[PDB]
Amino acid sequence: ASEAKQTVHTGNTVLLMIKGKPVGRAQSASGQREYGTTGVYEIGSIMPQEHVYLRYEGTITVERLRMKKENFADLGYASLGEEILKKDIIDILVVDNLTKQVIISYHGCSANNYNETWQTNEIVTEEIEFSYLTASDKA
Amino acid sequence: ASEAKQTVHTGNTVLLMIKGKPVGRAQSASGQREYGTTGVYEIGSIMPQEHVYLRYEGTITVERLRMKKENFADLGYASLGEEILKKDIIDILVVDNLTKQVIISYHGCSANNYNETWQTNEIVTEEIEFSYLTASDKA
Amino acid sequence: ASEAKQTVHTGNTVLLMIKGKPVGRAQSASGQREYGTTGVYEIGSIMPQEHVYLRYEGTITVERLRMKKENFADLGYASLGEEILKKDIIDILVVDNLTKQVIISYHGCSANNYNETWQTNEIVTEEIEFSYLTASDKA
Amino acid sequence: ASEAKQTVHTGNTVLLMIKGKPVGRAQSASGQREYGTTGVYEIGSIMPQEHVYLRYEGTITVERLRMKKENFADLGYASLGEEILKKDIIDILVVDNLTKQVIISYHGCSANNYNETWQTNEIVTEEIEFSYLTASDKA
Amino acid sequence: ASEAKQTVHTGNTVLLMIKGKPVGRAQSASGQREYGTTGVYEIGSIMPQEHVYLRYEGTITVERLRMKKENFADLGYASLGEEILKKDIIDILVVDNLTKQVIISYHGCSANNYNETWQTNEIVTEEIEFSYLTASDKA
Amino acid sequence: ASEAKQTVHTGNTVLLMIKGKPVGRAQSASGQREYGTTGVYEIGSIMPQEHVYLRYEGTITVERLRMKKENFADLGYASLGEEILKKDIIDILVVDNLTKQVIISYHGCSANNYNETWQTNEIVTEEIEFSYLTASDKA
Amino acid sequence: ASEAKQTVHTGNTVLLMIKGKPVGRAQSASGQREYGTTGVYEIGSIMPQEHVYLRYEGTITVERLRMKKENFADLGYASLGEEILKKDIIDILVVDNLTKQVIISYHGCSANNYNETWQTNEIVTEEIEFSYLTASDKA
Amino acid sequence: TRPHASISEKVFCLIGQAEGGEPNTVYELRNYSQAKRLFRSGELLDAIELAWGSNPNYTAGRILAMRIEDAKPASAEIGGLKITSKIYGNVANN
Amino acid sequence: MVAVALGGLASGLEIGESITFKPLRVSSLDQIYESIDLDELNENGIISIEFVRNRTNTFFRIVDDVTTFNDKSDPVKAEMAVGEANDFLVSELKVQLEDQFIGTRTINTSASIIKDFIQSYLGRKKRDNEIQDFPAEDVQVIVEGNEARISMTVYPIRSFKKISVSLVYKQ
Repeated sequence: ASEAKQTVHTGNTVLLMIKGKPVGRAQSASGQREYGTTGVYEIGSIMPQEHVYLRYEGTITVERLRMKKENFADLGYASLGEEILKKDIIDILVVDNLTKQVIISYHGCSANNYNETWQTNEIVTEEIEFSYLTASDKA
Repeated sequence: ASEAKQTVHTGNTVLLMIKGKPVGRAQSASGQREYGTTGVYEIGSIMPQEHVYLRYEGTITVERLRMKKENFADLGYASLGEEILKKDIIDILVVDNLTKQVIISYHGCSANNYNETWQTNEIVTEEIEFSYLTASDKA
Repeated sequence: ASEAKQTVHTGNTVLLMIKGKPVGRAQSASGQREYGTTGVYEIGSIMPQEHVYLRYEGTITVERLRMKKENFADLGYASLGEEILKKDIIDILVVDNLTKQVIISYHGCSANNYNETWQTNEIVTEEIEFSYLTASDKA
Repeated sequence: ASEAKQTVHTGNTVLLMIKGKPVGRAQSASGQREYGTTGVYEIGSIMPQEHVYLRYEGTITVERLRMKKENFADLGYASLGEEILKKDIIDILVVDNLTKQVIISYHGCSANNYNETWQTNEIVTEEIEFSYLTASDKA
Repeated sequence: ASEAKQTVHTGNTVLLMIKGKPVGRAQSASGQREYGTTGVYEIGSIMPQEHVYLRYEGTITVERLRMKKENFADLGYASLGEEILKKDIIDILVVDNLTKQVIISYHGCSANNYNETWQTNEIVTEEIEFSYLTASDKA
Repeated sequence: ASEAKQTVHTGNTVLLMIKGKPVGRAQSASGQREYGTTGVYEIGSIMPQEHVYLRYEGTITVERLRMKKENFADLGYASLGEEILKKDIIDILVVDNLTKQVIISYHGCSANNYNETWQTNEIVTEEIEFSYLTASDKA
Repeated sequence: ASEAKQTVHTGNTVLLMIKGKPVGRAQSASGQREYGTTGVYEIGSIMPQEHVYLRYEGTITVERLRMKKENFADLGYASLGEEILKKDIIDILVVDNLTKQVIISYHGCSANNYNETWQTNEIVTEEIEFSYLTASDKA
Repeated sequence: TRPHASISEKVFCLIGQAEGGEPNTVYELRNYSQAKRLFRSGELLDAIELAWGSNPNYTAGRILAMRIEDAKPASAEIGGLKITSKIYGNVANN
Repeated sequence: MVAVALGGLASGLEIGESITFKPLRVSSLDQIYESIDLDELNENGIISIEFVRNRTNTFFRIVDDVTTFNDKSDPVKAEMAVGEANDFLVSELKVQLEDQFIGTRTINTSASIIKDFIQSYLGRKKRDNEIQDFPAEDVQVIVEGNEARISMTVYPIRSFKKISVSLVYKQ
């Protein structure tokens, strides 16, 4: 029940941090990976003999409500036009809210798309999908 | 709660402006972008070494209820038939309603499609999807 | 509120007319267009330099309840079998109900498909999708 | 106090007439309508800009005690089984008892349901709910 | 006790006025509103961070006994059939009986439904539910 | 309202007939067509110059509940296995129930697929999709 | 029996205060909360393993008789039309009448709806339902 | 041709030896075109543009400035007129 | 006849839309006047036309809609479009007041009701964008006998007229 004693992580007890700054009013954070698992077959056997990991591919999508100040365009993590060419590699962390302990880290994220939506009588929302080099967890 | 003090943008407090004129009774404005993020691989390493931004692509979709006067065909921003060949590049802005301050701007939009729908016992609706050169935000 | 003073078009106050005859008990009329907007790129620049309108393509779909008399097959606008080869180009108009004023016109429609549905305890419905040369609005 | 001088209509001084015949021993007559009032909103404004009347819908319910003769099934206005397919559109009037002056008229009623109830030591009752095209009042 | 000195409004001391005319023998007037209060949440916090007013919606219901003359259909404020299309926006006021001072005003009401009931040995009653643009109070 | 006077066809008043026999307890009958409308373009003009009807293609789907006797397999219109090779071309008609008057006819249908479904606590259903040479209507 | 010695709170001995001002002639004050208690299940066990508090939601409803002066619209806590956009967050307290000691406090209430009712020969009543950030009690 | 086209909350103060404009009066500044119009020369003109040119990203808001000098305007009495310069300082003699 | 053409153009514009900078479609103008001369004419309230040869095109545009009335302090008198909007708005308000109140139903149509009717009318006109804004709280009505004396404020649509650019070359 209590935060210290619950056995399952929840969105309430997890912070999303970027460049050492917590992302305020993020809504979701989905992590996708693919190892390129290819099976090896032969003539003379129906089954796959073994599976080989050919290539690593990773994606993270962050959804966020458009903050008045400090949205991704103003805060400088997303960018528009040729400004992409000047934005260095960025690292995003997922941290426990209680102990500020890293749950996972996405080493070196870089954007794929930056999506925005204004709509009648609804909160403005934003979405970025990053590709990243590698993920890892420590401690 | 109040307009000046809320920390999140909403459709209530944002105006959609085109050619210096506010678009009356627009319903939604979706912004889509793609940086063409390609990963670089090698022989001798599973992971991507780096990501390169190959090409910039942008889209904006504006949905609007068919105004009696001054719809996009009559107002002169959309066009029908060969009239497309004569409509110059147009710029659309998204502005704060309160301070008339630019939130983002879509430099040089140009139409992809112009969609209309009449239906029984329902309000007539319109949709335009523009391609645009670049987006940016100032101040 | 009143018909003369409402600022938005609605299905109640719009007539659908074909060959000078109003289409009785039509249910919807969707207009689709594509300008073939292609962007121009280069070596030496990420962004699109300009957008060119390559080709114009248009479609209109009309949905209608199967009238006892004067359905599209009997009324002579749709056709079945080899009769397509003998049906000349037809023009469809969308007109204001009040002033009989043209809202838009679809110059020279020609059919793509003619779809019908009978179903248990439901009204019979019909659908035609036309290709057309050009659209325009006047007055 | 007197019938000629009272300022409010009452069930005592109103007759319910169908097809020119007064309905004997009717108990209630409820009239329901809906104009489909939809409000129009925008991005950039909290309030509704205007209300549009999308569709007209009407209902009348008549409750009646089961007359020995000339109930709705015998009198021929209600019907059972396939007989519905042969009952033409019927018009019901609400008339002043004194001057035989039309209060309102329900042009072209048609039945939705025909409900009956027998119960121990109670009067048998009947109920019909009609849909109708339009209502109006004259003189 | 006296009208001038009682601290609470009552139905005895309040008039209901429409188009400058007092509504005779009205029985009730209910005002309903909704601000569309939506709460803003995040990952990393259980509570709502703030509440935003998305959309304004208002309703007023007026119940009235069917006057012999000058009921809503005859008096011209309600309407039947296609006559709705021709009834302009109407304003209703709630006024103090003593000083003829506006308590509240419902700017620009428009009808949703018009309900009637005849019943045995009972007074005929009427009910209209209006949507309205905005409400306000002055002086 | 009545069958003779309603202006719209319905599933209640339409029979589905095959080989002169009415299909008992059919549920739906969908007719699909395509004229292969191709547009003609040029160098020197954005718009399509004309549309040509290249090829006629037609489909009809009939859905039916599995009759105990006289289902399509037993009745001999559908077939299983090599029996397809021996089933001659079949003609299906859609007829008015009242006057036994042909609404449309599908000259020479031939099956594409024969689909069946048994399910827990549900009625068994069948579906056939025919290709046909041509459709037409008479009288 | 006496106020100082009774062991149970009552409406007689509790004041309702808003912005430091006691609300005169309030009738009821209902407090509603929901912790979003979700149970955690598994494959391999029928029972819930634990319950997690996902989201906090709170509501307070205040019912009040329409004061002649200083009703919620005039007193400035409720508001009508666009005035909602300008009313800052408000705090409501529930206090002991005797010692002026806070029983509970509703930090930062904001309105959901503002309801009014005029009725024949009855006292006028008002109702507001607020959402609020958090509640707490001290001393 | 009268209608035509032609071609931070932390407010910051500066005070010192400006060499232009009337002294002993506070001026509220927004752009250095306004500064050159009034503060022709001296350390204040450098200080204003330094405050607004202080950092590539950050800048000072509206600036409050006063010339602290005992300057007075050049003037002449000739003909039937007394002639006074609007400029304050030694330069007014020119 | 140039004034004829200007009247034909102005009658074709939207109500309240200015002839300012609109094309005239005159062929050639027997023009003496340059920029300072145009200033002298326009400051005197005399409408002037300027020939403009664009980079690749020619057109004649009229600089302003200033009326012959000299004093610029009141744009209702000095400017024609403001006056036109004032005339149409006033006529509509007159008619609506006639229908609502000079039907003479009762003297009991107290001042607060008239204030409410005014505020609803100005709210509608703001919704139509026929007026920029009005004070919601600063309308007052005094009624005595059969007479009501009314005072109100309205903010007219504020037009935007002048720009100056200081282009600087560097590097």
